[PDB]
Amino acid sequence: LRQQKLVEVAKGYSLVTHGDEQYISYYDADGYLVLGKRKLNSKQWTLHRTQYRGAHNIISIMVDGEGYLHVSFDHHGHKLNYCRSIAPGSLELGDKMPMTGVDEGNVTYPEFYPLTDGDLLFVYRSGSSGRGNLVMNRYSLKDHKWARVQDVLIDGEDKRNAYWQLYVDEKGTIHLSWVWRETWQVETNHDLCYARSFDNGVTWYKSDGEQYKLPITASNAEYACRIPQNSELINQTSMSADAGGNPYIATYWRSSDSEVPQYRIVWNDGKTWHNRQVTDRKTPFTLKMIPVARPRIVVEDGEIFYIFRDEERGSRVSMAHTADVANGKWIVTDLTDFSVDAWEPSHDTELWKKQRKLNLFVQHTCPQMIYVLEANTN
Ligand SMILES: O=C(O)[C@H]1O[C@@H](O)[C@H](O)[C@@H](O)[C@@H]1O
Repeated sequence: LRQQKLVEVAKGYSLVTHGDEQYISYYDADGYLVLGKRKLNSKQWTLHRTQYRGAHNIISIMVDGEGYLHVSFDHHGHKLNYCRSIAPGSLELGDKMPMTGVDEGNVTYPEFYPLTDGDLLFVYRSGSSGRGNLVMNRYSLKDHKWARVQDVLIDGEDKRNAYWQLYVDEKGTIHLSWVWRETWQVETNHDLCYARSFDNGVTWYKSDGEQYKLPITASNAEYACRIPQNSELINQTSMSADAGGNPYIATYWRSSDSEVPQYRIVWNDGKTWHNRQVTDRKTPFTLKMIPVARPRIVVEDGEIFYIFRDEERGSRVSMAHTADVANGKWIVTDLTDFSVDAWEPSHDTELWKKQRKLNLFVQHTCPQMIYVLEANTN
């Protein structure tokens, strides 16, 4: 036990590195939104209880190129809740403020991403039409303002909803993938679709270089994988990309000849889509507490670290690792030797891109101690 560390934060009911500091956000026992930071390679957190008290309880944070922390949280799912630190490096937040002042009345699932040269992307689920719709904004560091990038990017044309995940790669390309859902029931999830943008969201492409004419519907979407309804396909997972801009999507579903849903990796190598089963599960479950977690991935030129949690492994924090997604065997290990129950993984996206260090937000999930697990990957 030389390498890996389980670093205490504090007890609670995202995680992002900027420079040599790691920031964290969580709700304490009294329901207050807390912002914290540490120097990397130390275990001392500075923890700041904010003035804000808590699509139930979601917090997204990101630091811009000037070092300001941007924070958005979703409690009630109505008006946008968005704040910014008072100064570079500060954990103190200002008053709530608008972004564009348009379509900010029915906001859930806020998400920030970094863009090239210190700008930020913001994506949220807008309910102002009556159904969830992906709305995308950009924060320009040179004029210190938010602008709308797309009002309608994925269009379910009154027949369906979309559940998306995004990743901004090390070259500044925005990757987007999603599943469709036909009705209120989770069993009506189907398919995995893809798009990417090289120009901060103005123009979108398929992986084969064909340009989309927006909006993207079920008819014109690129299908990374055709997966029918009633396949135990989960919605709202995650995706990543390697340094070469190839996308990787982590999710799970059941093949038509099995009763057992399996973790999957779906990726495009520049020529075609592939998918591969990640572990060798034996225990059936249906979505119609889910016994497995939505997965997270980090990648290094085809080498994958695939983080999950499964009742078959005692609900530990688990990892599947392959040296090469195309040809190598998966090695499956547990990063903890204790159960974290209903935990789902999240990781410090920026720390992996900048330093190739994998840090996970770990907490026993039904006040429980929050930890940063510093995993070994090389
Ligand atoms: O240069 C920047 O600010 C950002 O550029 C983005 O494309 C990268 O994904 C992010 O890791 C960088 O921090």
